[PDB]
Amino acid sequence: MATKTSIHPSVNELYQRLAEDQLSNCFDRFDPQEKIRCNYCELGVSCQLCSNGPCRINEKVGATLGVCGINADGMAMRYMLLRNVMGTSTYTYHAYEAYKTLKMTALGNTPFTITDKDKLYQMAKDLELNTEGKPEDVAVRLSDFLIWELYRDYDEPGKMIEVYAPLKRKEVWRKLGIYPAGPLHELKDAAASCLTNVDGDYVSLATKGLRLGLSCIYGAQIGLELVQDILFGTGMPHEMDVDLGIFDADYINIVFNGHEPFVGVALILAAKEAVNQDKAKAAGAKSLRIYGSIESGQEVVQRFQKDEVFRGLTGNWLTIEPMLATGAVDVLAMDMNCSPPNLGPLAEKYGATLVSVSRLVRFPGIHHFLDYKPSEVREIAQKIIDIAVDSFKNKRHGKITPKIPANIQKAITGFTPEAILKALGGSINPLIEVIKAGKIKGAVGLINCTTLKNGPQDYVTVNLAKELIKRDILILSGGCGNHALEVAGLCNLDAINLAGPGLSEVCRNLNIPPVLSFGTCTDTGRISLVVTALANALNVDTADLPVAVTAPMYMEQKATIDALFALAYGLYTHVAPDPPVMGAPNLVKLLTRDLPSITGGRIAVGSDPVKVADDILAHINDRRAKLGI
Amino acid sequence: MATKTSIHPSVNELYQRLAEDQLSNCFDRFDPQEKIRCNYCELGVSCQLCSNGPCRINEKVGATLGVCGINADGMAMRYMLLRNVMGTSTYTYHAYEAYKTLKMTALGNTPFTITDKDKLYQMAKDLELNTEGKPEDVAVRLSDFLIWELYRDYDEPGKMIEVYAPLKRKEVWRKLGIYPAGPLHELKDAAASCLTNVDGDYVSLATKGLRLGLSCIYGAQIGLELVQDILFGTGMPHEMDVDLGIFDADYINIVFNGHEPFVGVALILAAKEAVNQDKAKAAGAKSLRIYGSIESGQEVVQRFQKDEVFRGLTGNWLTIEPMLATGAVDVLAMDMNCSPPNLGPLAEKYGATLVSVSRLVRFPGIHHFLDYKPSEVREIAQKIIDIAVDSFKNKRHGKITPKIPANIQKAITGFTPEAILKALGGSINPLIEVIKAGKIKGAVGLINCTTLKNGPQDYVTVNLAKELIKRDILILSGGCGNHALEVAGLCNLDAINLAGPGLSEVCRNLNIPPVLSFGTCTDTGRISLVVTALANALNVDTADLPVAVTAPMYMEQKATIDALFALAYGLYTHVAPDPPVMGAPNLVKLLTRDLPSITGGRIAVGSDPVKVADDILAHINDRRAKLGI
Ligand code: SF4
Ligand code: SF4
Ligand code: FES
Repeated sequence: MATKTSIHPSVNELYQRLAEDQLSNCFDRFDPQEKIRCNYCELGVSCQLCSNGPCRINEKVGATLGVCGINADGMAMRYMLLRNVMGTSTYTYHAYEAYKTLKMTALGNTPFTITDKDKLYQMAKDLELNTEGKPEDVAVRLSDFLIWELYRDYDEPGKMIEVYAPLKRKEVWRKLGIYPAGPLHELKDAAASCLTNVDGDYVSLATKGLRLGLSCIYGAQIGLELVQDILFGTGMPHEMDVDLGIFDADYINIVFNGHEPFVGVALILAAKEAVNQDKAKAAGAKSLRIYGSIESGQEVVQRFQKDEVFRGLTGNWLTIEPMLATGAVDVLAMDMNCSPPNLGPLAEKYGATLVSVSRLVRFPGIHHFLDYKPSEVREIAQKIIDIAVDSFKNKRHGKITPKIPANIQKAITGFTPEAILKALGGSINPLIEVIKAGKIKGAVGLINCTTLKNGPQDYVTVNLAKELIKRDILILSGGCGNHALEVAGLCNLDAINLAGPGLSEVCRNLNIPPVLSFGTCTDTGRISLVVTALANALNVDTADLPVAVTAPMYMEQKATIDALFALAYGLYTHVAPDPPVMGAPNLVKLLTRDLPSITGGRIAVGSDPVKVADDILAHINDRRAKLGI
Repeated sequence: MATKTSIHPSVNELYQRLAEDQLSNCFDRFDPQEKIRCNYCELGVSCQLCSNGPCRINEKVGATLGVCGINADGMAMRYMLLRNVMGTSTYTYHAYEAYKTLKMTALGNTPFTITDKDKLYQMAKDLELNTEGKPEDVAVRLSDFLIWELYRDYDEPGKMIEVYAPLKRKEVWRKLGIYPAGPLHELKDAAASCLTNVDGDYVSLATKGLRLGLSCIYGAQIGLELVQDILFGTGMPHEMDVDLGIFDADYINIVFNGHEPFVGVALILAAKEAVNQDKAKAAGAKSLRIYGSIESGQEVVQRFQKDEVFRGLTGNWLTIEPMLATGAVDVLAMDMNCSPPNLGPLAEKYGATLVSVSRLVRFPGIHHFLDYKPSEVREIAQKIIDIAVDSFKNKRHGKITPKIPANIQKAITGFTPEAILKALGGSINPLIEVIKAGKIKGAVGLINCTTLKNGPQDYVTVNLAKELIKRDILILSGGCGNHALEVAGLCNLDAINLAGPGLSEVCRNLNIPPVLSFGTCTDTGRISLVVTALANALNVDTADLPVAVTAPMYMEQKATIDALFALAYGLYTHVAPDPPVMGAPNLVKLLTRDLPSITGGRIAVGSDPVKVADDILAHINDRRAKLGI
C-alpha cells in the first residue's frame, strides 16, 4: 500500500491484520478524504456559522466578504477561536473534577489519600490560605480556592498568576490587556464573541485567543496538575516498559485510556486485592493486569512503578485501533479524548469490551456506561473488573487468536521540575552553567499530538527530536508526541549517544536522557514552571531565553491552546501541520511576523525535520548572542 | 433586477441608495456566495475540527466516515451542538451582566433603581429567600442567588426549574436524563464533548443539545428577564412608532443596537437632562432624540413610552445597513449581536459615528470603544451624547443629504403574561373557554431571526403570520421576527381585519391585536410561563396542547437554542431555512419522526407560508381531537 501508516514496526504489523480483516481504520480512511480535500477549508476561508451561508472567500468571482460582511482574516481567526473554546473546556472540565476529587478524598469518600502533604502545605502557604487544623482541612480549603480560580470573573484579581508567572511577563500582559479572568468566564466570552455579527476583527479575536491560553494555564492546568501530585505523588524518574509487546494474552487485561487518571488509579488499587486476582485465576487466566493508554496512561507512568499488576504504557492515539487488533484486550475503559468513534466493529472482531467512564465519551457500540463521580469510583472500578472477567471467559479466551508484536522499549518517565532540581544537586545553577558554556545550546518544550496529515504516525516528531538533540538542544516532552519519543527509544540512557557533543557530555555526567518525559499536554503549565525558573535565574524575560516550543504533528485544540499560551508567554512556537489560517494574509502576518513586537513570540511552520530544527537553533543562537553567550 | 431584497418598501428604497453609492451590503453580497455554494456544508456533511481534516462524506469514493471514524449523523449533530454553545454563551453573558447590574444598583452605584418592587419580593418568596431588611438587601440576595443558578454543577439541584417548569415536564426530563446543570457548566460540557474523539454519537449529541436548551431557559433567560422587569418595570400594552420614517434629520439622533438594554436606558435618562437638550440646541439641532434598534430596542419599547426623547424602534438586523443609508444617524451604539462587521465604510459615507459599548463587539472602522460596567454606565451615556453632538456638527448636519423613507407604522408593544391576565379579567379561564369552543383553534410562539437564505427579508415570516391568523391561530411573537410583524402592521388593531372569524371576534372583545408582541428571543422563557399556565388549567402536559413554535427565517443560534428548548418542552417546532442537517438521514429521522415518542416534540420544515401554516393547523387539530375539543 501507499497508505501512510507509522514509523513504529509494532503498529505497522497490526495495521496488516486490520487490513487483512478488512476493518475500517484511520490509516485507510485518510486516503478517500485525500481524493476530495476542500481547498477553502484547508486555508481557513470557508464559514458555516449562520443560515446566510455556507460562505467562501473567492475574490476572482466577487466573493470578497461573507454575506454578513466579514473578511477572510476575521473568518479564519474566528473559527480558530471557536475551536479553542473546545480545548479550553476540556482542561476546565478536568480541573473541576480534580478539585472535587481532592475535596471528596479529604472527606473520606474515595479510595484515594493525601500523598504529597509537603506540596499541599507549600501551595496553601504560597496562596495565603489558612493552614490550621488537620491536613484534610487544608485540602478542602485548597480545593475551594482552586474552584474559585476557575470561576473568577474578569473583575476580580487572580492569585495563581501572581505566584507562578515571572515579573516581566506580568507587566507585558497588563500593558496588552490580556490578564485573564477565570477560564470558565473567558471561554464563555470567547464563544459569545464568535457568534455571527459580534466580533469580526481578526486582531481582537487573536488577542482573545491569547487571553484564553493564559486562562487555561494559570486558571486550570497548574492547579490540576499540582492537585494530582497531592493525591498521587510528585513524579520522580524511573524505568518503564512501553510499546505493544507489553501485552500477554494469558492474563485478563484492562486498559484505561483518556486524559483523567482517577479511574485508572482506582482500577490498580482494586486489582491488587486478592479477591479480584482469585476471580481472574478461577476464570482460567494467569492473573489480572492493568495497562495505560495515551494521556491517562502517561499520567500514571509519571507517578507509579511497573509491577506485577500495572504493566506500562501502550502508545498514543493512533495506536488504539492497532491495540485492539492484538486480540489481547478484555476491557478498554475510556475517560476522554482520544476515544475514536469507530472502535465498535474492532472490539467485536477481536473480542474486547468497551466501557465509557465519562459522560463526555459516547459513540456507537459501547457496551457499558459508568459515568465518573469521586464517591462512586470504588464501585466503578470493581464493576469494570467484573465485566473484564466475564468478557475474558465468554468472548476472548479460547476464541480469539492473539497477535502481539514482540517490540518492547525502555523509557525513563516521571521528570518534573522537582526531579530536575534533584538531578542537578538541589539548584538550577549547574544547568545555567552548562548553557552559558555552550554545552547545551538551549531547550525545547515539545508539546504535541500525533496526526496523519503531515506524515506517517510520529514521523515528523521523532525525526525532529533526533535533529534537535544532535544540535545540543535538550528536550522536555509532553503529549502523544512524548509517547512517540518513549516508544522510539529517545527517553532512555542509550539515547545519550544520539545527542551532539555538548548535550551527550552533560547527559552522561548527570545520568539523564537527552529527552526528559514531563508527561502530558496538560503539563504545559508545569513546563512553564521550568522556563519561569530559568527566566528568574538569568534575570531576563521569557522572550529573551534560549528556548522554543514545538507541536510538530498537532491534531486538535488541546495542543493549539498550549501554542496560544506559548505565544502569549513570549516564545518561538513551531506548529505543524499548518493550522487552517493560511488564506488569511493579514492574520498570517500578525502571527508569524508582527507578534515579536507585541508579546515577543511568533508562529513558525514546516514539516521538514532538518529545516525545522535549523530554524529553532537559529532562534536559540540569536537569543544566546544577545545574552552574551 | 433579480436581487433578493426585502418585503418592506422602506428598506427597498434605501437599498437603491446603497447600490447607487456602490457600497457593499448584505443583499448584494448574497449573490456572489450563491455562485459557489458548497453542497457538503449545506447538508452538514463536512468537518473542520482537526488536522486530519478537512473531511467530507462522499460514499462514491469510499469516504463514508471521517478520518477519525465519525459518521455523517455524528458529524452534523456535533457541529450543531458546537454552534449552540455560542448561542448559550450569549444568553449566559447577558444574564450575568443583568445580575451584576441589579446588585450594583442595590448598592447605589448606577443611574437605575428598583422599579417593580412587587416582582422583587414575590420572586424572592417563590425562591424561599430571606425578605427581611431593606429592599436593597433583598435585591442583593436575589442577585447572588441567580448567579449561583448560573454556576451550579450537574450534581446540585436547581430551584428555578422547580418553580417555573411544570411537573409533567420535569418527570419526562428526569426519566430522559436531561435535567440540566447551570448553563456555565452545561456549555463547557457541550464544548468538551465536541472535541475530536470525545462524543461521536448523534443521539447523545442531540440529547446534550436538549439539555443545553433547558439550561438556557431556566438557568439564564427567566432570571434575566425578571431582573430587567425589576429594574425597568413589567411591560404593559401601549402604542409605539416603528419603521425608518421615525427619523428626522434636524435632530441629534442616537440609536442603541444589540440585546442588553442597560446603555440604552442610561442614554434616555441622560438625554432627558436639560443641560443635554441645551447642548443639542446650541449645536443647531431641534433637540436630542434616542432610538432603539433590534433586540435592545425591543426590550425598551416593551417597557417605556414614546415621548419627546425616546422615539421608538427602527427595525431588525437586516435594517441596520439601510438605516445608515438614511443619512440621519449621528451615533450607532452597539452592545451585542447583530452588529455587522462591514458597517465602517457605510458610516463613513453617510456621516455616522460608530461606538462599541461591549468588549464582545469589535470590527474594522469603529470610532470609539466604551466597554460596559454598571458603575461606569452614567459616564458612558454622557460620553456618547457629547460624541453625538460633535458628530452632528462636524460630519452630518447640512453636509450629508438625508433620504428618510416616509413609512411609519403603529404597533401595540409590551405584552407580558401579566398583561394577558389583565386583559382576560384576572384569570386564564376566558382564554381556555374560547379555545375549547373553537373560536381560537390554538396558539403559536413565533420566535425568530431574519435572514436572506429562504427569501427577501421577512417575506416568509410576515406571510406565515398572515396565514396563521386567517386560520384562527393566535400568535405570541419575539425576536427580529417580532420586529418584522410590527413593521408590517400585524401588531395593531387594524390587523384584526386580517384574522379569521373566531380570532377576530375574540380580538375585538378583548381589544387586542391578533399578534401579541412578547419582546425578544430572550423572552422564550417568559413565553413558556404562558404555555405552562395553559397546560395547568387543562390538567395536561405541554405536549398535549394545541400550540406550536416557529422560527421561519432563523439565522443563528440564539434562535436554534430556543428551538432546542421547544423540542425538550414537547412542542412541534417549525424551523426554516433548513439547519445544516439534511445529509444525515438518521439524525433527520430522530428530529422529525422519533422525538414525539421521546420528548413529545418534533422538528418541522419548509418555507412555503400556506403549506407551513396548514401543517401547523393539522398538528393543532390533532391535539384538539385527542383533548375532545
Ligand atoms: S457568519 Fe457571515 S461568513 Fe459565516 S456563514 Fe454567516 S454570513 Fe456567511
Ligand atoms: S474530527 Fe474527524 S471528521 Fe472532523 S476533521 Fe478531524 S478526522 Fe475529519
Ligand atoms: S467542505 Fe464546504 S467549504 Fe469546505
